[PDB]
Amino acid sequence: ECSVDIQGNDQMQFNTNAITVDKSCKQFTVNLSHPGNLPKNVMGHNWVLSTAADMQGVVTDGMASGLDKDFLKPDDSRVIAHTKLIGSGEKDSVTFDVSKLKEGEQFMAFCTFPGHSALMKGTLTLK
Ligand SMILES: [Cu+2]
Repeated sequence: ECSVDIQGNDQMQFNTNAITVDKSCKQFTVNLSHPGNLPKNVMGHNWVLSTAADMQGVVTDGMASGLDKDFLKPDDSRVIAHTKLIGSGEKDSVTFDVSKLKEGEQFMAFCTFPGHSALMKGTLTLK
């Protein structure tokens, strides 16, 4: 129980707004998929993890980075883990070390495609 399957869809939502990572896990894996019909340049989604304090800067700088950079500032030290940006019918996975998390803190998981984090934002918590 050290992975989660996340979908981002044409309605600009992930399937979850709260991810729990079992603290017995040494690594955690997010398997993102896009069950919609819309292409990456219209309704692209990524899955990006940061602290709550860093989310807004990652989102804003991501928009400024452009589609060709997956709407994610390259080499952003604030990004704990992230997938690539995907469109309809694609999938992407990322694994990260659970040592990057700590109990008692709600981390933020979000998409940086412009506008999406109005809905595509939620918490991740080690329990
Ligand atoms: Cu998105």
